[PDB]
Amino acid sequence: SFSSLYKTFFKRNAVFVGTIFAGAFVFQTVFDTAITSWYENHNKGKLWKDVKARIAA
Amino acid sequence: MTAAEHGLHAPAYAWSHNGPFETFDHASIRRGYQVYREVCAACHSLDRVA
Amino acid sequence: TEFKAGSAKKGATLFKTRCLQCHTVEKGGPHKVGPNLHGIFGRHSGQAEGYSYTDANIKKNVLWDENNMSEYLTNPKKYIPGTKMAFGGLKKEKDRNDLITYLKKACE
Amino acid sequence: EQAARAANQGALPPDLSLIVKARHGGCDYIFSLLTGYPDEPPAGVALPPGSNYNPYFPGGSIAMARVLFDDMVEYEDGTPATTSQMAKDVTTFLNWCAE
Amino acid sequence: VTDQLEDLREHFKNTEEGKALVHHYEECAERVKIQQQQPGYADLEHKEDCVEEFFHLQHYLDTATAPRLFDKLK
Ligand code: HEM
Ligand code: HEM
Ligand SMILES: OC[C@H]1O[C@@](CO)(O[C@H]2O[C@H](CO)[C@@H](O)[C@H](O)[C@H]2O)[C@@H](O)[C@@H]1O
Repeated sequence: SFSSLYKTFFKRNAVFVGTIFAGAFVFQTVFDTAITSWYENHNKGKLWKDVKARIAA
Repeated sequence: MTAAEHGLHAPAYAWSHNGPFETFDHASIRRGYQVYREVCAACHSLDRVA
Repeated sequence: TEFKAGSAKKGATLFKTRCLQCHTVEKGGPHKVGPNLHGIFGRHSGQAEGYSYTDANIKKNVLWDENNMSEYLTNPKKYIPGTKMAFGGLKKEKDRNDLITYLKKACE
Repeated sequence: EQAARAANQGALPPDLSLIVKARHGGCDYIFSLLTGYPDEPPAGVALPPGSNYNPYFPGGSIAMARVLFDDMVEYEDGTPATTSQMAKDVTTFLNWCAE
Repeated sequence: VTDQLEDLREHFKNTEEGKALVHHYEECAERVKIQQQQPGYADLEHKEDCVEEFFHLQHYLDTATAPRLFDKLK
């Protein structure tokens, strides 16, 4: 949160509701994908997907 | 309460699903079903599992 | 002719830990989860008086001998499908041979 | 229930769908129970006819006998079916059944 | 391949602490074996057992085998 960086996008105004709501939509998507990828990778080998693959014979 | 009455304390094994970030080991679940079917099922029901 | 005589001592331990929970061997012994096994050899399946067998066991009508006993103990429900007997099975032939050896002696 | 008890000398084997959450100790208790049957009870302990000794069970006298023995099951994936391996696997399956 | 828990338990029964504990249980067992041979044992109401000694032994074994067992399993 650098003053100059904030000012380039919002010019001394607080973030408006419309932008907050719009930003919440994007966050929801990116965050979920990020968490899911981290979680599945952390448990690699234990998941059904990994076990189903192992059963190739 | 005597030790016998209470029962021996069960020690802590390192289950791979222990811990906030850990899922179950699904290969172990699969194998466990086989043990249930071939051994436990003769006397034990699993009524709430569809 | 697959059955080979083994150690009756080792067979007694197998009976204690694997069969005693549901069976008794002494003459005139009481029935439990399974019927008393005294006089089982040379007799047909499902004939011990006082015990309620399944139709699957009775209809099997197996004249019990050392060899079919060996095949039965390997996997009970495969030999007599529809039987109440809940047993894990003795995969090793040495275990069967020893267990049967003890059983033969127990009802002589 | 009548048939159940008749097949277990009067005792009723509980449904296992929630056993892991229905016992203090959870997976540890279930596992320790299945692998905790000694060959003989401690000296001076009179075991009620039909009972089995297991230190992890309150009172030490349990109507269930040891049921897991080495290699009694042939694992599809090749895993050696030892008593502890089977106990570990079935307990994990039961934890999933409960949760 | 023998049972991994059995192996670990056998190993720890052999440590110094494991041997002292088995000794204490075995000593109690012998003492109880003698009491039973005595006349009128069935009528005492204060019969000694070795559950406590067995528990001390098992607790020690569990403390050592519990954190090690799963590394040996699949
Ligand atoms: C590996 C397969 C099995 C599992 C996982 C299992 C698990 C359990 C558990 C967790 C209990 C509850 C003990 C408690 O109240 O704390 C129990 C009780 C019991 N089980 Fe099993 N069991 C298995 C196989 C069997 C078999 C094959 C039989 C029948 C031959 C059997 C008969 C019983 C009985 C009679 C009880 C009641 C014990 C009592 O309340 O005194 N179980 N079992
Ligand atoms: C290796 C150990 C065992 C041996 C040698 C053994 C042997 C036998 C034999 C030869 C029979 C046939 C009886 C007849 O036709 O008269 C039988 C029946 C039976 N056994 Fe076992 N048994 C063993 C363990 C068990 C166990 C652990 C249980 C209880 C959980 C059990 C439950 C029964 C029952 C319920 C029957 C009646 C079968 C039916 O009516 O369908 N047995 N057993
Ligand atoms: O009801 C089981 C029946 O088995 C016996 C056989 O001696 O008990 C032995 O085997 C059990 C199976 O694990 C043990 O729990 C028990 O401690 C051991 O003595 C009978 O005593 C018992 O009634």
